[PDB]
Amino acid sequence: MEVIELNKCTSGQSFEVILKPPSDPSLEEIQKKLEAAEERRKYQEAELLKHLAE
Amino acid sequence: MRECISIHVGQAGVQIGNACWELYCLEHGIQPDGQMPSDKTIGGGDDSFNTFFSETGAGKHVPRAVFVDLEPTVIDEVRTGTYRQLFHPEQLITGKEDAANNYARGHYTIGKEIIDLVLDRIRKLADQCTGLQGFLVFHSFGGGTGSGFTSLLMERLSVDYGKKSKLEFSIYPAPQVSTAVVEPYNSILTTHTTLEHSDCAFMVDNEAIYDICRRNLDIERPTYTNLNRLISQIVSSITASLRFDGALNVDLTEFQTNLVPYPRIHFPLATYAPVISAEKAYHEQLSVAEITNACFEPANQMVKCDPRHGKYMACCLLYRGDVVPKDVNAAIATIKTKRSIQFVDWCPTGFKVGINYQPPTVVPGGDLAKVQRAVCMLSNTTAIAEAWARLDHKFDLMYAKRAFVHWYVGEGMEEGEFSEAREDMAALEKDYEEVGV
Amino acid sequence: MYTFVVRDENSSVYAEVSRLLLATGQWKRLRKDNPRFNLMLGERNRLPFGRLGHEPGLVQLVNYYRGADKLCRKASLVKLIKTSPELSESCTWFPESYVIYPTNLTDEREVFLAAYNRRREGREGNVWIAKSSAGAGILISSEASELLDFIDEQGQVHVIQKYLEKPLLLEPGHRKFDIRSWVLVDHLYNIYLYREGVLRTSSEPYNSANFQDKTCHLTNHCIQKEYSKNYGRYEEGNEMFFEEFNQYLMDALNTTLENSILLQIKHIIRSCLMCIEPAISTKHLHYQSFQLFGFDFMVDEELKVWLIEVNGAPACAQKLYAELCQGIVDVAISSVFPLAPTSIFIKLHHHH
Amino acid sequence: MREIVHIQAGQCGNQIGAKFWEVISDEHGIDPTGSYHGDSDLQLERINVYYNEATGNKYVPRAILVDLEPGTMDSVRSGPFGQIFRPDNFVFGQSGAGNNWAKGHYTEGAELVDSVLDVVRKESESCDCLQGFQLTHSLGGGTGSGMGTLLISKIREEYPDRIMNTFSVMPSPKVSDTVVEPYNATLSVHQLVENTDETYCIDNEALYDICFRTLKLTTPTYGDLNHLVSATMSGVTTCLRFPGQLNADLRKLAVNMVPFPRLHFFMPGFAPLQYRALTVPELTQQMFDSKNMMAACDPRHGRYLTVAAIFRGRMSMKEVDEQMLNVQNKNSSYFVEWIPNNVKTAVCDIPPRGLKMSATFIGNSTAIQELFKRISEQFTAMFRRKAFLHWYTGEGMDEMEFTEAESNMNDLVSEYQQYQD
Ligand SMILES: Nc1nc2c(ncn2[C@@H]2O[C@H](COP(=O)(O)OP(=O)(O)OP(=O)(O)O)[C@@H](O)[C@H]2O)c(=O)[nH]1
Ligand SMILES: Nc1ncnc2c1ncn2[C@@H]1O[C@H](COP(=O)(O)OP(=O)(O)CP(=O)(O)O)[C@@H](O)[C@H]1O
Ligand SMILES: Nc1nc2c(ncn2[C@@H]2O[C@H](COP(=O)(O)OP(=O)(O)O)[C@@H](O)[C@H]2O)c(=O)[nH]1
Ligand SMILES: [Ca+2]
Ligand SMILES: [Ca+2]
Ligand SMILES: [Ca+2]
Ligand SMILES: [Mg+2]
Ligand SMILES: [Mg+2]
Ligand SMILES: [Mg+2]
Repeated sequence: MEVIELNKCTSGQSFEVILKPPSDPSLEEIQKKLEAAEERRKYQEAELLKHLAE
Repeated sequence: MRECISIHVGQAGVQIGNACWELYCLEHGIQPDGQMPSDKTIGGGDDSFNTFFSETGAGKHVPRAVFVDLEPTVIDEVRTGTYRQLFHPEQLITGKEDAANNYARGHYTIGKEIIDLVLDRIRKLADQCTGLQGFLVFHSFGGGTGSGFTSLLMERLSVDYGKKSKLEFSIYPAPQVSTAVVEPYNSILTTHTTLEHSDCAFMVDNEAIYDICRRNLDIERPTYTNLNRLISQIVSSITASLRFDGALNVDLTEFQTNLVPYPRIHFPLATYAPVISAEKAYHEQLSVAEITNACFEPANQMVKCDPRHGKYMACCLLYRGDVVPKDVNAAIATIKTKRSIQFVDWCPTGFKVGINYQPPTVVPGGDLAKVQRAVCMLSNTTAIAEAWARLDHKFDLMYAKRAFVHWYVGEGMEEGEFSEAREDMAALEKDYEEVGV
Repeated sequence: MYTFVVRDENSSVYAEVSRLLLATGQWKRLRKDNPRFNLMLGERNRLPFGRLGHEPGLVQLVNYYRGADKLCRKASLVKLIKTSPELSESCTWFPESYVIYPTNLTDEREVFLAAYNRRREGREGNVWIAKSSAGAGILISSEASELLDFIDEQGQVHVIQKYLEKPLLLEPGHRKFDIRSWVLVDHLYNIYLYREGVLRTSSEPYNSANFQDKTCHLTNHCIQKEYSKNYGRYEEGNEMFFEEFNQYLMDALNTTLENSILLQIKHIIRSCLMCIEPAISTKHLHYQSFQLFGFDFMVDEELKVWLIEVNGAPACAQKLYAELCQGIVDVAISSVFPLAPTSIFIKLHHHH
Repeated sequence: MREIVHIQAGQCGNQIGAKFWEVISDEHGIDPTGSYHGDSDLQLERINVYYNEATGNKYVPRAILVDLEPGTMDSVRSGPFGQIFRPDNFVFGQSGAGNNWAKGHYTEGAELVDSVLDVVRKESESCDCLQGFQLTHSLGGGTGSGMGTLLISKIREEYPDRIMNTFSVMPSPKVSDTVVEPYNATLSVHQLVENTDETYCIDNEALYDICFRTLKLTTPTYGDLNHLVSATMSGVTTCLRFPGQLNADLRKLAVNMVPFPRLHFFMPGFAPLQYRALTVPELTQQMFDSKNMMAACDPRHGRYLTVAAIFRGRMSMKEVDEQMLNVQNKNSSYFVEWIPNNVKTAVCDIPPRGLKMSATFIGNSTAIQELFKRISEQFTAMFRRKAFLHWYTGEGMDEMEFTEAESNMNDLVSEYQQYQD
């Protein structure tokens, strides 16, 4: 049961009690993901329009 | 002094953010018009409260906050609410139609068209900072915006601010206040893509906040206002160290240093006490021992789970009010002799304690009673993995039949992203089991 | 109309509880994967406690205490007894035991040999028994070399504990036995001891000069009915019930079952369960638990009672399934889910 | 500002559509002249969803009336709230459709559809952010069925990413005008399977039985049936017309109710169906009772994929959650277990006119296959003998198109059957 690193100021204090010792995607890659999904959306809508045109 | 920028995404993030800045203003003596009489340095200063508030020449104290929602009805509340004068229009961003509870719609379809706008408004706040620490990101798991747009925003923030910390406050889905069936999908999709981008995330299960409001506040049917005032108290306890003079958790980097020894396991459990009803005739004020002991009662945790059957990696005690270290250590001694507190063998069995003498502030006319002392415990337990298991199981039930998947594929998401996200959660569950069992 | 699910099709006890529940006409059984249940008759292994108590408007109850394996595991029990101040290492009703890991894997090898070398030097009886939870796999020997080598040939944790060389032998027969007690702990953590126990007796005369033939030393109902040639001779199915046993203790030893044995059994049951109560209590939890325990005791020739092990999923004596199973419904299930005596249990009061 | 454009086509679609605007106009405080005279701000909060605002604070329904003969729309213009509709939004021909799907879809309807789309486009161009469309029509006639489904097709082509929603009245031999109704309904259902996101199946047989047995109306009229549709249309749209977050718009509702794109056909229900107070338990028991269902399908013959409930009036929201959770927990054998929490409840404070409180039920039940089975059997009984086909081949149609619609609906039945097991 030890207390260490006691810091006191006008608005409070802090300390540490020890009870026992121990024993990314680049900007380019994000655009590709967003544009790949936008392209799959466009492809799906084109197939829908092609189906409606038939 | 180093500044923190708060980002609020979706309805949950915006309405929670609205409740926090209401509380922040009451705590720092800031009026709805932005004026702070106690601030003797007009139009500037590097005080601790300046980490969250900028200042104009007229003495206005302006939150360092951005609000983003794909539909305008919730942010319109802020524009015409009590604190409409705090923020200028550039800080409030709204689209015309939302993500419809669809992660793919918030992340890809609508996110792609508004991401650059949001980053621009964030850059404006960042240019007012002499030493930006990082970001506090509020959002829900279940909403299409809270889930889908947040993960995209986190990815870009890691690109635009590589050396900046990012903390989350995430609302875990609870059916008692949810009307979207696909929220397990959105929760797991957004955890997968945000995991490597968040340094520390505080999950709040609405199921827990709901029961605390019914049990301790005697609210038969809690509303979002009731839930959000209680959440902003916990948030306030967590961010107080950044807004007031102190020596514990004085910058965002310290949250990871003190609470997250393993990067993927960055979801500390929050426990708060005491929550006393304001309608009570008059409550016997609880002691340091009793509020500390309450930190190990499941009924007061932000996520319902059993820490007795996990292992602790870190534990912080954040006290507010009439508390002296003598009484804190005495209570901790008594709790070790009664409670089941098992730490991992590669981590010391100890507690970091922080004390702020200013007792909790309560919104006038709110639900919470003014108390003389309160504590919020942040502990990294493997037991919080129960919330992952619950969520992953619901995901598996629906995905086995591909239920609702066509809504996501229709927005341009590939089905493989579902299984990629689920496998990443399976790996997350295995990490918790390796550390705690 | 209450709802329950069955997730252990191999449980004779809760198969009868499930049958009783349906008879009441007020309980409905659901598929094992339906989450909208009031009561879960869960599986033995990897029961998903983390998914209980998160269904809005459902009070949910499960027939297992999360963490009770600390008591029902051979190695766990030894560790719990030696490290818990409530039980202490000097606990007088548990045989001297040591946790021994096979060398192909803390471990208490050197601690065991020290106590062993002490007995051998002091002419004292030095007979030990090695066993594990991965058995149907038991070895009784007086030489430490054989005990340790037997465990290395295996690959799971074992426990070596002192063998009671002076057991109480029933007459006629000169035969060993063990006492099984059923104990039900409900959601309020009341400890109920079933008034009916069973003595699982060995139908072979106890022989201290030959531990190679393990039929007269192991009183398991399966061993006596497979390797014993006098099965069912003295009592039906090598099962003597309390009425007969009590009458025997009066004719032979001029004492009662309550005075000489049952007081110690009740004391032992309380000590074990009160010890782990803080760790497994569901008092302030989002779901409730209860569980049926099978305590196994040994009685030596001095009428001192020794705890052998605790079983977390015990079976019952055929003649006592009806009474006990009904008792589980009365105090464990209907106490939380009431339906639209002279209790069969003995409440062991205690401080919570 | 999430605007919905309303379309009503044919005799049935215009008579039910008329009553619908009459009912919700009352609930929003709009009188027959479009002048607001309510007393609650909740009435105007989301008024722009169904109404346009004209000069003089006039509220004009965003509605388009379509027919191939003038008769029915002349009655509406002469009806109670006839003056409230935009005069330019009446689009009608003179030939009629003769209860002939082919005439509404390929011949007579094709001549008129372009002028209808011009008015649709005019209403959309003045929408801040258009949610989508809702169509009221019957499937047993020619105009609403044949031309209505042609409209849906051409609307989806021009607005592919907007939500398409319909209230579709299914024919029944017990309330029949002509024997070709199964032909017209089977042809329409295929269109609906492809081009609508949500379809409320309103069965004229269920409406009849409810009038005869429950309401005790000796000789039910079309007017009596339409009173039940009005009340139902008002209940299911409450979430769109007043504040809330539970299925607050068309796309969010579709996301919560439609797990598979083709299974988007809903069974609606209403409660109550005279001065006595109705408790929350009674509202809940009745709302889930088959006798209160508008599709004439026994829910106990299938399983609910998803359920949306709306409670209107000043009541105990806690007592609502308790009773809703009591119906699920007491009959969980009728809810698929692989969609967690598939029952969602919404509460609105404004009750319908003349009722302290009410409940509206929207179920996506696999039992709806019973409805498509009845139609399929009636279809095949005639088609096997090619009976009455000449009315259709005379309009350019081929027998193959009937064979394909038949197979398409039998596929739809089989799709419901697999998710029921
Ligand atoms: N605690 C709390 N939870 C909220 C609040 N608002 C919404 N939620 C929860 O968030 C989830 C729904 O996500 P939302 O945040 O409303 O959706 P969104 O982020 O606006 O995204 P959209 O789909 O575009 O509307 C549900 O689980 C709600 O219970 C709130 O104000 N407080
Ligand atoms: N220390 C000891 N001294 C004497 N006999 C012992 C003993 N340990 C075990 N036994 C004998 O072993 C038998 C049961 O062994 P144990 O209970 O450890 O294995 P097990 O768990 O597979 C049987 P069960 O679980 O049904 O009680 C008892 O009948 C007892 O007579
Ligand atoms: N519920 C209801 N059904 C109707 C009404 N009018 C016609 N129907 C039904 O609709 C079908 C006839 O279609 P109808 O609308 O008259 O033909 P259309 O004008 O060419 O679209 C038959 O099944 C009728 O039973 C009505 O006012 N109410
Ligand atoms: Ca200043
Ligand atoms: Ca980073
Ligand atoms: Ca012509
Ligand atoms: Mg939203
Ligand atoms: Mg055993
Ligand atoms: Mg007609």
